[PDB]
Amino acid sequence: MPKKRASNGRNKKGRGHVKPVRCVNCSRSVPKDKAIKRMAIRNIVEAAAIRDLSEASVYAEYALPKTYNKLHYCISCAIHARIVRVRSRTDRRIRAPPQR
Amino acid sequence: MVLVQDLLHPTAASEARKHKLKTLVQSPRSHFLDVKCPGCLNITTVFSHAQTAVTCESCSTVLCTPTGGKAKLSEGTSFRRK
Amino acid sequence: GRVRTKTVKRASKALIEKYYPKLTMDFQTNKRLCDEIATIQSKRLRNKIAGYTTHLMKRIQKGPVRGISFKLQEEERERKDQYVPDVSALDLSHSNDVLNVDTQTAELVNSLGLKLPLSVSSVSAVRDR
Amino acid sequence: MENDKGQLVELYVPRKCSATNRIIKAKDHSSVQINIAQVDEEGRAIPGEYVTYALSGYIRARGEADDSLNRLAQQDGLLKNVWSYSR
Amino acid sequence: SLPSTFDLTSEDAQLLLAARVHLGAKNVQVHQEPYVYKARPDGVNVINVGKTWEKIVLAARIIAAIPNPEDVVAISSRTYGQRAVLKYAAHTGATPIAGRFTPGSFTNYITRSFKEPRLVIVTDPRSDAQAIKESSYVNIPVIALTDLDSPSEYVDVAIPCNNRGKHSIGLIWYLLAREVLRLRGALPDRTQPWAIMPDLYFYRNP
Amino acid sequence: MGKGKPRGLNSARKLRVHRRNNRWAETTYKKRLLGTAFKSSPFGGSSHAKGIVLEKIGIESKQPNSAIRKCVRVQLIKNGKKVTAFVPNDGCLNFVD
Amino acid sequence: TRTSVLADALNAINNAEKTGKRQVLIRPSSKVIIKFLQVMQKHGYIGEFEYIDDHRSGKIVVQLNGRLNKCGVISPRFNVKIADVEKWTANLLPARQFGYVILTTSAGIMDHEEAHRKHVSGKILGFVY
Amino acid sequence: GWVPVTKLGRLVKAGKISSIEEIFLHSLPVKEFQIIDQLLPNLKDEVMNIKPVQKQTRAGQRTRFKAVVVVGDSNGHVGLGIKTAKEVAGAIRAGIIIAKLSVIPIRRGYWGTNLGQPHSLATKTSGKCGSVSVRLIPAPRGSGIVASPAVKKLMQLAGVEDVYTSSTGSTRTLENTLKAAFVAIGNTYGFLTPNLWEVQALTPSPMDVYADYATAS
RNA sequence: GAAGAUGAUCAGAUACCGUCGUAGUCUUAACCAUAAACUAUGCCGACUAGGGAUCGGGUGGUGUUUUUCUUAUGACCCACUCGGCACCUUACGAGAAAUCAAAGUCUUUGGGUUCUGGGGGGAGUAUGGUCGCAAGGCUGAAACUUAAAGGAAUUGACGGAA
Ligand SMILES: [Mg+2]
Ligand SMILES: [Mg+2]
Ligand SMILES: [Mg+2]
Ligand SMILES: [Mg+2]
Ligand SMILES: [Mg+2]
Ligand SMILES: [Mg+2]
Ligand SMILES: [Mg+2]
Ligand SMILES: [Mg+2]
Ligand SMILES: [Mg+2]
Ligand SMILES: [Zn+2]
Ligand SMILES: [Zn+2]
Repeated sequence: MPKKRASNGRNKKGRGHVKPVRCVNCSRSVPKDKAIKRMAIRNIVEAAAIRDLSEASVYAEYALPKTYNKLHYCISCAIHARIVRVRSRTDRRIRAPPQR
Repeated sequence: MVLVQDLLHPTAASEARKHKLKTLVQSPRSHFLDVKCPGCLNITTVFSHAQTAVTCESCSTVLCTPTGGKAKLSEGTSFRRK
Repeated sequence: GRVRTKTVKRASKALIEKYYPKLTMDFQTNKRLCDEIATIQSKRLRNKIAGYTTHLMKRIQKGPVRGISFKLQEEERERKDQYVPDVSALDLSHSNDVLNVDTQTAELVNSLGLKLPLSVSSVSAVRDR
Repeated sequence: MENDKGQLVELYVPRKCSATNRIIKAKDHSSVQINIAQVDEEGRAIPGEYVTYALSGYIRARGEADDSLNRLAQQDGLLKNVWSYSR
Repeated sequence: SLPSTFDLTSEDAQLLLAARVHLGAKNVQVHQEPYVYKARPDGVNVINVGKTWEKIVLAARIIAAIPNPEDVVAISSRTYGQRAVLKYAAHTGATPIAGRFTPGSFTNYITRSFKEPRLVIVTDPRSDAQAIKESSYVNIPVIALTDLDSPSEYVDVAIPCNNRGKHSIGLIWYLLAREVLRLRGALPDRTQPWAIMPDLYFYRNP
Repeated sequence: MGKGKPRGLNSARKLRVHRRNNRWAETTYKKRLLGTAFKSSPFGGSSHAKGIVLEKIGIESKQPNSAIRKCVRVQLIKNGKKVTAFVPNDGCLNFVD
Repeated sequence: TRTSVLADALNAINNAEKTGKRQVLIRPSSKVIIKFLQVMQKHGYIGEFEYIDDHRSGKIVVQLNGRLNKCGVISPRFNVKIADVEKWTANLLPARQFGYVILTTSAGIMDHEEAHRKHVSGKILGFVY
Repeated sequence: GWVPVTKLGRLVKAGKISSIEEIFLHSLPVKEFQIIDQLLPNLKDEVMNIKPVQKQTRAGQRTRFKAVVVVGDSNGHVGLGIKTAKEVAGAIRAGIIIAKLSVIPIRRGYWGTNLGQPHSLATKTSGKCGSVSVRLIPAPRGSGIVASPAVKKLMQLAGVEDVYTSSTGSTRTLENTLKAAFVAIGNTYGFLTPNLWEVQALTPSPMDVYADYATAS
């Protein structure tokens, strides 16, 4: 079997063997490089519920803060649902952040 | 840089750019800055990369602090070149 | 799915290339012309071709198209190209003053020519991208 | 090459590139003959008289080819100020 | 060898400057190009003008040296210079290619637009690249209008010029045409701005 | 890359040693050396051997072609070992007895 | 370490030739190297070459003619017993006719033909075809 | 039924290009096939092998036939043509055509001493294709074509009378081997000798000179 | 959370899933000496093609800002400089090809060295050595067997992949 990638787990190059991180969904030990680190910056309130909250609330403007979860996914787990998105051989080379 | 460089005589700019080693002939670009202290009227032939707390000929004035490369000339001190 | 077929389209194009004049917008006339011209065995096919031709004509009447630029069209283009709306003046003369060239540019000029009209800019390199 | 007493054997005696010397092969599909017309006083490019240059294909592929051509021209006397000796 | 007559006319130089043929190139810069004349600071390179002129002259000479005129295949994909190319073609009878090049034009002897040049001319070897490649399959010289970030692979006689574009490419084309005319043609003199105009060329208002 | 082997002008003994070492990967060579033919190989590393027909045995063939291959269980005279010899052509086994 | 300086130089030259350079810069610049260069020049494989005096070891520049094809160096300086010379030539050189096998010997650093003429062989250095 | 496309073809038809030597000199492409025939009437076309070759399909397989053809004479020209088509004869024809198009000259040199006419290669030349390196070492006289059968045949076609080979890697990939051999042959003209140190004039091409006769009216 | 209990599911399932959970996991004193200890790329050396960045040094910029007035440190900007954990094209160099700026300068075969491999299995076994508290390690066969074992990719077919 040939190399699919040059990088593979990616960040580990000239880095012996790094420390690991546990996945969110599976709790599989994944190296913090072969990791898939999506950043969930959700607002603390639900989109439609925001209005309701406003109606309820005291004060003006309000905090209306955002919850911050840097989620780590065990590759396989990510592939089941998450940002992964199985590419073509030629399309794998592209590292640019998608959409946008 | 391609095919026909004609390598004996470069433009001096190129030489300046390249490493003090990686030209035609080895030749350093460190200089004997002839420093004068504010105190006594006497000239110290201070090599620009001192590696030492450079005192004067006798008086404890402190001329140059040896930074890793070229020395910072301590306080308002005056100097000639080479 | 009333997508007029490829062959028909091709035929229409050919017709247009051949006989741009003698293809007046309206349909029956166009059909007749087609009949006179090309050896269409069918009737329906012929009709389709005529329709396509008419459509093409209509399109032309609102400006030109790709794959349809035969003779008359070229002439129309060509004339315009020859006698452009521009140029009054030269143009690209020394209309306003005597050329806002850079310092470097000026130097180059000096190196090359002897006496040229110049207006030496400051050359602000400027911060950020 | 030269059998017995002259008698030049081996035809197809090849075009050798101006820049490299490198032999231009029979199927060197990339190699090129540039023809530069001979100049005369006040306009005039003298019909049917050239400085002909051959460029090998390797050079062209590299992109060191244009520069080489320029150099050649300079050497000949078809240019001034273009190709310097030192860079 | 040379006539020592054509030393770049002052007017011509001025025109070039106006065009900003020589304020192009930017930060980006190719190791195969010593047509620069001092780097203007922060995202700029200034192009040597005399050298460019010389190159143009050489190109013109080369063109002249081709005997059969309907032969010098001019090319342009990118929109700014197509018009210029067309104009050039009109001036000096040599079937051009504005817009799409068609692959298998110089190879592939069945194609409707099967040209067979003995001298190719290009604007942007970054874009028309394909054309250059095609030419390289079948032994043709290539003239091209290099910005200092454009590749010069399978390129000869690379006229240096600003390929930000707009005025500059067109101007260059015009100059080339003029040169060609001078070297065997109607125009017998380097002087006189003459009945033509640069502004016949250039990109048009859509 | 100098490519493994020492290219020195006085590196000859080492080279020889290396070659010798390698020789023990080559199978035929190994066989020749150790006397596998002389120690095993029913025959005594010989072309032929006379042997006594202990019994006629039909052996079922490998695969693709399916048949019984009329072999003989032979006991070699010189060593005393027991082997199985195929018997060629039509019949032949009858002749052998 | 920098082993066989000469060899390195030769390699560099070869590389240059492959590239299509017109000239080479060589660092160490030995006596042997110089001799080799001279031999090459004599044969007709090399233009000018010039020894820079880095007030030190040396530093050569060689003008390549575009004539060199390979400029090889055989590794340990094998001891050649006159008859073996032929064998060596067969091994290295294309054709009985042309090319050389630069070998040092009592008389000096010379090609194979020269050595034969002399009636004097020795240890090989390199070759040129 | 002649009629040429290609300026070169037109020129040939006219009768101002005498032999293929000129073409070789100006490395002119020969996309048309008939030109070669016109030039060289002595083309012996020999089919080397034909592999059947199968793409695999939802139902069955697509049998085609990779016919290898070698073309020559005894002057010092060879062509190698490979084509894979379904009709066998057609495929063969195509291969032949390809070979003709290719047809490439060979520098035939002297074993050792000039004496007679040359019928070995000049220098030790080699080629490569996949994992086949065909190395052709020049022989002495009468010593024959010491080669793999296909290789030998190719040599014969070329007009090389005596030569040594050293075909290494997987020679039984016959087509590949042939290709390698061809490459090696080509490399003969390309290997610079001291015979060709002397500078040549650079002649004007027929395409430049006879430019009015070439091209359509 | 190997062991073990235990709750479902299936023709069954001491298997997942599920719940719990000794040994450990973690540590401290001894060993052991093995790994997909993998960049599945030995080391040293040289040379060959562009590009930007990026870390650590170090030069030059009447550059900018800091502001305690000139500042002087600091921190950038830009150019070059040497340095390790990193893209695109053509490859003429390579390579079976994926690919490779080295896996290049190799039938145009030789810069300097160490180590390893020689169809697959039998077998990392048998045996002996040796090393260990052990588990195991290093070392390491043959008999016998067999026409393929592999690699890379191509088209298919297929997939509780998208
Ligand atoms: Mg896989
Ligand atoms: Mg494996
Ligand atoms: Mg490190
Ligand atoms: Mg590690
Ligand atoms: Mg069966
Ligand atoms: Mg559990
Ligand atoms: Mg249960
Ligand atoms: Mg084995
Ligand atoms: Mg596989
Ligand atoms: Zn997971
Ligand atoms: Zn004092």
